[PDB]
Amino acid sequence: QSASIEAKTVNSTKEWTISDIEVTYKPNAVLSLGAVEFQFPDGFHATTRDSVNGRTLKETQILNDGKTVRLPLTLDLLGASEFDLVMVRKTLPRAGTYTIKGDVVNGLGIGSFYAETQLVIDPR
Repeated sequence: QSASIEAKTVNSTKEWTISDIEVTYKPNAVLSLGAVEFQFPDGFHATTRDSVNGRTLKETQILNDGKTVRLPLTLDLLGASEFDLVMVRKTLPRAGTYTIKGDVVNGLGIGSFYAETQLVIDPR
């Protein structure tokens, strides 16, 4: 029923060290219209070097000072049961817990779709 999302810092876990961040959102339902959206709080920044499903992000999909990634459901995305976002060699922000969100926006407007998860950065 429920859309899920999951985040990990892959190379490391500590404030101010460098790591890839993998975030995977699955809508657990069929998609046709709208756009997939990841929402980050401050401390994270997407760029056109990051990727979703093997494609580097474009400037038009990055908003909100890098904190929001919005992907219109083009043919390449419609195939997919999941949306694997990768943030490449990011400096991790200060220790704490951080809520990272996924959803489908500009859809039919009828559906679960929201999802969210906590990513924890550890003390230095």
